[PDB]
Amino acid sequence: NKVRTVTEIVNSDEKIQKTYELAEFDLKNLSSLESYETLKIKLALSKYMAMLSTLEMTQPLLEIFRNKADTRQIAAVVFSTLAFIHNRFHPLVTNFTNKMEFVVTETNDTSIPGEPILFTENEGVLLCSVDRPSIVKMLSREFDTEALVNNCNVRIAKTFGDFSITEVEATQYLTLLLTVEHAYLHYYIFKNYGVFEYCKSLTDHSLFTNKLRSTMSTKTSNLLLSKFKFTIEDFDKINSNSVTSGFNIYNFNK
Amino acid sequence: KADTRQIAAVVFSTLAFIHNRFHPLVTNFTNKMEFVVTETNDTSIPGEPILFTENEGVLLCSVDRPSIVKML
Amino acid sequence: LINMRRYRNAARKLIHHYSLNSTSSTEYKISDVVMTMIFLLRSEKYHSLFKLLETTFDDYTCRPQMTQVQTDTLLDAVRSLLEMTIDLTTVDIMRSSFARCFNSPIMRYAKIVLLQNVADKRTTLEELLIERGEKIQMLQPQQYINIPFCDDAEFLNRLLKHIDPYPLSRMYYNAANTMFYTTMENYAVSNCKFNIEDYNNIFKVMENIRKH
Amino acid sequence: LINMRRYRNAARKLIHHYSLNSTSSTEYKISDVVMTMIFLLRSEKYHSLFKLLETTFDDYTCRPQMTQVQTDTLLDAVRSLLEMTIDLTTVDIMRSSFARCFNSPIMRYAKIVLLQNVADKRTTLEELLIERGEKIQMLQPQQYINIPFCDDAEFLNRLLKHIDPYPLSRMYYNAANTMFYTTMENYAVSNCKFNIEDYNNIFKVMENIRKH
Amino acid sequence: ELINMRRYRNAARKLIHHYSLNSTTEYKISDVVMTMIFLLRSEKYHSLFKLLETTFDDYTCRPQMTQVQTDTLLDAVRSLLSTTIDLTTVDIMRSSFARCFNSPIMRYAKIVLLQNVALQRDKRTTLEELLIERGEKIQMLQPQQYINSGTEIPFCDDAEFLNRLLKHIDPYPLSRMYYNAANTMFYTTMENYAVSNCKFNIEDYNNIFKVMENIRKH
Amino acid sequence: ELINMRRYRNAARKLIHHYSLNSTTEYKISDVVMTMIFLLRS
Repeated sequence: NKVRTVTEIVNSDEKIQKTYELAEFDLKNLSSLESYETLKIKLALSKYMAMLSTLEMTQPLLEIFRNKADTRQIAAVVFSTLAFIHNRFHPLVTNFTNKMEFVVTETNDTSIPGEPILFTENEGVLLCSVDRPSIVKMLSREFDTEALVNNCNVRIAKTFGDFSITEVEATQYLTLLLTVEHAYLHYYIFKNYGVFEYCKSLTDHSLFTNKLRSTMSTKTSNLLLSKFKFTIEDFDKINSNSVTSGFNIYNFNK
Repeated sequence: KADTRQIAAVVFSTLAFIHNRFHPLVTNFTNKMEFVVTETNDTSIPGEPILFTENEGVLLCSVDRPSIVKML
Repeated sequence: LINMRRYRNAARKLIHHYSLNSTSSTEYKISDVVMTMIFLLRSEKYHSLFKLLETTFDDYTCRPQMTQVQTDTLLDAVRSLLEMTIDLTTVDIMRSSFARCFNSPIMRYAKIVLLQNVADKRTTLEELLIERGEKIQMLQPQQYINIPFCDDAEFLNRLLKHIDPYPLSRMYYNAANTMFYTTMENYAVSNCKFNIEDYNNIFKVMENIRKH
Repeated sequence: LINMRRYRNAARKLIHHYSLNSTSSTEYKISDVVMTMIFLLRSEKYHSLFKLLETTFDDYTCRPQMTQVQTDTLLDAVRSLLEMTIDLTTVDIMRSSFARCFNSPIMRYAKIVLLQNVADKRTTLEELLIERGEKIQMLQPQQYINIPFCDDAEFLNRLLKHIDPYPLSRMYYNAANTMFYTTMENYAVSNCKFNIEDYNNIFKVMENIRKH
Repeated sequence: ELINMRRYRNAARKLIHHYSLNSTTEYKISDVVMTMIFLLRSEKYHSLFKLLETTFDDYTCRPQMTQVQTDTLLDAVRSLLSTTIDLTTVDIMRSSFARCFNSPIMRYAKIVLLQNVALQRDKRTTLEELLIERGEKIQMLQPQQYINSGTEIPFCDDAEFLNRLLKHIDPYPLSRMYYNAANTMFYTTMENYAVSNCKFNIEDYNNIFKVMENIRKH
Repeated sequence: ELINMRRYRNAARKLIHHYSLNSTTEYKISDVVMTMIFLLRS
């Protein structure tokens, strides 16, 4: 549907006319609905769960990662998550990198503090590192499942008028999805800008904004971690140890 | 407590009187409505002794009898 | 006479937070510390834990010597208290947390801290990167890989129905806090400086990514 | 030696106000509190009430344990003192009122307060709305309804003659204060926050309604 | 032995002397735990321990203490400190301990979630309800004071500048300028209405600009 | 026993010492009731 507007000045009978197409306003309104974005995120998570299900991966993720002996399931789960994220970024390639190897880490002695899934080149083939105890500690941590994070009127008006997926399981799925999303961002910088840039990014995540917004911000969908604005409680007080009398002329990351 | 008909009639008559005061053309209030009398705090509204609700079929009016008794 | 149940519940919650085994963010007061210490003292099979946490009053008095059977028994005691894995590093986290809580002065507003003083080799992120990268290259790969993305409308509808009552914001909060706590514990255990500038810049990157 | 009659009258008036059983607004002084407490002590059959109100001096000392016969006897004593229904919640109102009066400091101007600290579940208006609405929908309706407005001039004249000597302002004051006190007591008993913004906005709505 | 009795005892003496009398140095949480442990462990201080423990929450009480009980509490507390005291000292110390036990303790940092975009709910809202809600939201904001240099209305009577601006904007049609201004106003209004999930009343927006005919007719 | 005699007594001592001599800290209404009860009972 189209809406027409007419402007008339008091010096003549001239009328200048413009046509507005309502679809743009409808799209903005739909993008402003909380239920719409919630449905988008939940549909992405549901597609992830369905993708795991068709790969027999019905067992809870914590149970999958708790099995030390069976490495094939862990490798398949991580590879499938990487492929799902890759398809989300590029909705044209259904198969991930056709050949890559997996190594599972069970020791702190060879563990990376903060990047549980890491990628490296052995001069012959891609290799992916999986820190199994880190993922186990992530998924096994007790979750806050009774607290409320900030409509009562619609509830009042209403009052006057089969796979068993618990909340813990869904939170575990989302946790693994976000972790593999971080790993995939690192891997994307790797594959597209070299090992040097990948190891530069491992120590400074601020290069993501420059090496993603050039291509991803205008071609792919929205990232899962962008659904909410995350901040550290009392960040300024803790950061007060490292304060600079700064002069920022290349503040490329607000 | 036993005779609910008198309470229902009194509340209905008062509502009809007020309605006629607002609209001096309709002498009969809503032709069909039901009454439920409340005798418990457990199901009492703090500050609205007379409340109205729709049971999807007919108007229903709630009367907090102990609240009105305490008032009078 | 004291109420064993209330003190046990307060101890359970405070230890859950102070062990980084839970993301439940409940404002803890001095009363909870008093209750947890009193319960630890009173219960016979938590005497080892009570002495362990009481030694933290003075920074110069360090952990009591325990033979392997004693450490195993204390681990079982902690597991029973939490009814949940739990190992020595959890006990180290608890010791550091309670030491910092005890040595902290009485104050009107909750003090926000980060995990520190757990597990000689004070390193940074890059040296760890090099060392653990070499160690990982040593490790032999286990599985060699040489994809269905079904859009079954009814199946996704049922999945959405199951997921619909879940408060997405709570799930995101749980996942993000879990990742943050795991990263912080790995940093502290590895004796590597945790640069919260980088971690916050991750979120800043996401925020800058969205608006373009 | 004290005058039993004067002390009894002062006690009667002060308890009438402090039980919210009367709208009589008379400026009460410390002397009335002294008289009511002395009379409560001296009279043998008001000893239970005197001890009950005296326990309110310290906030940590709560209500004495009374068996059912004792509670019934105290209820009869309160009824006799007021010669008036009266039940346990009236005693709770009296206890809270006297506790707040006693713990208040000596001051030159009367302190205006609202009823609080009577009757675990700290709720608000909307949750109560939902819960009591469901509970009311549970209750079966009693009477089903499926209108004479006579203007008999002589009858209305006689009614006006009977009503004419009544000071309309006093009637309005009594009705409004009665509604306010019933609403406040229902809020406090239900452990729901009484939002006097809304109650005052009711009067503001009436005032704005009139001038249009 | 699990309790170092004497060091606990002196810690409790110091803390209770500070709270009871010196209501005006500083102490750590460890000393508070120490004092409570001493009060519990010492047999004759059980009444005081319970009295102070009643300050943990607002749903705990104490049975009315008889005379001999209050004298026992008093000389026990005096043994804690020779200075003469009474029940008022007990009350003030209890209030100080109540303030202390409600003091929050250290907590680890947590990731706090902030709403990215003020996403509206499914049900459409009218202009009036939106105005009420947004006015309530604005009420919570902190206003800023603006102080003008003087009261006089700003103006300019420089002829040369006025005819010069007029000449510069002379080749600029009024029709196009007014059309652009009105259309950008309308587009911004409609965009705000769509984002706010609010119903747009076309008749009201049309009524906005009827002063044209009001001027022309009268 | 209905009256805690000694606590009442010290309250009355404090209140009367305050009013009689220190005409210039602060006391609650409860202390006034306490003093009158002590004066009557003694």
